[PDB]
Amino acid sequence: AAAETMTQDKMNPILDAILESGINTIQESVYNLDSPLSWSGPLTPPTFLLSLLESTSENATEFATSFNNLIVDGLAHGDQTEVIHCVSDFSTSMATLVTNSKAYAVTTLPQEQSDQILTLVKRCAREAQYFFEDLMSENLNQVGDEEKTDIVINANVDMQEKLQELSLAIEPLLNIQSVKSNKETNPHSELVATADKIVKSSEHLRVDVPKPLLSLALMIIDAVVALVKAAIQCQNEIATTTSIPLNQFYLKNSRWTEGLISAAKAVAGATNVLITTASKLITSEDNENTSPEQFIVASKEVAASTIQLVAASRVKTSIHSKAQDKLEHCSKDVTDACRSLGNHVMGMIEDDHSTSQQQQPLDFTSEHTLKTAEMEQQVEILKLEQSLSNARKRLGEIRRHAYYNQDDD
Amino acid sequence: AAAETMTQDKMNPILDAILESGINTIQESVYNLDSPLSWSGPLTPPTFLLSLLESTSENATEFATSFNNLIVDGLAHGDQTEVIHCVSDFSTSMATLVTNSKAYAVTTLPQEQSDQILTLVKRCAREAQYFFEDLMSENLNQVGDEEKTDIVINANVDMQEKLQELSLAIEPLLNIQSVKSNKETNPHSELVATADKIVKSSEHLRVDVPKPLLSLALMIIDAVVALVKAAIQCQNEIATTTSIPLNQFYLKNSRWTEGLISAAKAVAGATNVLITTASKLITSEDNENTSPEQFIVASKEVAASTIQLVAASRVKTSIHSKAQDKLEHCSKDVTDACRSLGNHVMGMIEDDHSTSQQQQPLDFTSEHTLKTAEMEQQVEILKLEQSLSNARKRLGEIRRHAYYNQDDD
Repeated sequence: AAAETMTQDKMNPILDAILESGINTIQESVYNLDSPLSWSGPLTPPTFLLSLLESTSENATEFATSFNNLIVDGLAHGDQTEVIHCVSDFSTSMATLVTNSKAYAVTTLPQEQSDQILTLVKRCAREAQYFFEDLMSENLNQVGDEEKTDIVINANVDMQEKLQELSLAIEPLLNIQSVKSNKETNPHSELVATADKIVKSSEHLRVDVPKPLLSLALMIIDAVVALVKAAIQCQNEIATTTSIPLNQFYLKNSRWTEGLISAAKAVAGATNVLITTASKLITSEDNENTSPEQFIVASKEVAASTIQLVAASRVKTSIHSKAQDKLEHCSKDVTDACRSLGNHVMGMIEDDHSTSQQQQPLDFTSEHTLKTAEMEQQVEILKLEQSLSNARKRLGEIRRHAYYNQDDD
Repeated sequence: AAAETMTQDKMNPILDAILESGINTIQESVYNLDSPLSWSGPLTPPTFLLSLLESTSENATEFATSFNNLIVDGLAHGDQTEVIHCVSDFSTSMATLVTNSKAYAVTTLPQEQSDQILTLVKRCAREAQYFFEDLMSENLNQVGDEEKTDIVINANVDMQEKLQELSLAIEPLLNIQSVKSNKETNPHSELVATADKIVKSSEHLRVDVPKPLLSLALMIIDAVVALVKAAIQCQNEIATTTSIPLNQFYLKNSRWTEGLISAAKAVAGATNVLITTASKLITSEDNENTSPEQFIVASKEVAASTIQLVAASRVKTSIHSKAQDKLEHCSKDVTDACRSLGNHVMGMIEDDHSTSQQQQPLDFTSEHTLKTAEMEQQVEILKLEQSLSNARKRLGEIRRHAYYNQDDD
């Protein structure tokens, strides 16, 4: 029909521009990738990264779905706000996957295996560029009217093959510990239980005369429980935003579900090592033991795992939630508290080690000695990046080999 | 106006969705920022980062200009492709600034000074959110018709105050090699001269019988000159895209200009240290003295500086240039060659050091000892990240204290 064609023709250029802005939104992340100015990125876990592969597939299917609805309504006649949201969410989630999976691959795997994964992430990123590019309007303009949906579904299935082959490249990485605890128990109840696990452990921790360092630890713990009580309310607001029971929701999203439980168990476990450390700072009043670095480690471990809990709690909400806002603000309370505790103990260390951490002047009159001195210096920043990328995987094996005994312990 | 009113019910909501997709394009980078998982990254110079501050200001002024033109053509009736490009370019360049300036601050500065810069990058990012937020058309439904341009220009000037105060936070970081003077000599002629500096130095090296390790270095140098000759065509593609003379172009963009010259001098200087290492041929046929790590440093230094030259060559374009494509592809030739030379020399080292780089099993049958062994591990990845963040600035002070002499010599 006429108006269906004429209003579509006016909005086809803008749809081309939005799509090309989509390609650019991805392409700016690929420029970023192949620039090694980007360096040592996220210690992102595979459990989360599978929920990105899944939510990518869902958003790609939502982009296909909303494109099919817009094909039936005439490719730019109908209201694009849904497609522009779905493009913008698929493009932002794909661009977040492409970012994250490079960071993850390069920081975790041996040479051939890292090289192998990146090659396929690139093919997936290019195939997503082909998803917008094999449409635009230029490539589509002559193709039969419904038949465009076969380009959509073939581009979908080939992308989904690359996502499945990418999935089959990440699935072999999963940890064995979940095998003995496949259960219907749900993360909501684990958070509700986590509150009591902490509170029953910390009932001990309200003596009649406090100490400076201890009080900061209580400010953390008290903020962490407030954060967990926010996290209890987060899912409950999702259960009212969604139109279906918690069981009918949880029974599909298994890869997100395991991410949220592993996050809840990381906050429980993290806080338990904080509480287990703070116990030394109350169960003796006398200075029988000290361990400042252990606090800096442990405070950074609560600070890192609490950020994973927000991120793992984020993926399923649009932002306007007061439970999200309260969780985020409470995470700033935890962040600032860990920063304060950090600054305090760093202060106690550097009170002495201002003697140790000194430097000497660097000027020279003879040019040969400058052109040499930088070529001395660039070799030290090699040995002390290899050492860090070498020892950071020995942890990833202590994460596995002993923990398969920890399943039975 | 009439057509402005008739389009409002459909076309304001989509413009709101595009703007909110703009806020989200930024907000995804701020969620990224305040997730420390998006960790220590780009070593990028202030010279480049000022061209981002400038091109942000120009794109912000182009978002102002194109929205002012749209305010005259009818607030959502007119062809939005220009505004949607300018929003998409301001949003991608701002999001790239917010990313890069966090990376730069945390990698370079002391505690107070890094804390200080990030605080203001956040205020600038929020003020940009307030800019699109103030254009979320609920605000423009109550402000007087032309008077919206005062919200635009006040939001602009306050952002520009934050960008100027941010600029004044980065300008104190600049260096003597251009702080002494700007000149009329231009980068085009420095590239043209760079070709001859390299070719006249490398006329020596080509001899009747080659060697394996040397041939790879000639593949680099030959690719690097091809890359520099591509870079000569890059500016002609800019200068023919523009209507104005090279002098009328160069006399404005001084911060970009110094970025491109310092990049060209980095590719000349990088290649000259590679050619100086191949000039270890000059003394002898026999191995008088050599070392491998010098090549790994130097090949990574050509590989890093050549990526800066492409990036510094991107900013003033659109992607469809054959000179851009040729430069990028040639940079892949250089990248792959450096990777090949890397792999070769790494191979020569590990042929021996397979003796050194060995590991032992990590399993345990006592939970206390596992829970301890991971807490032994987490402190080593502290000592060997402080050491790296400590020594990486003892280089950055050699960029000045001795280098002011070499900048004059």
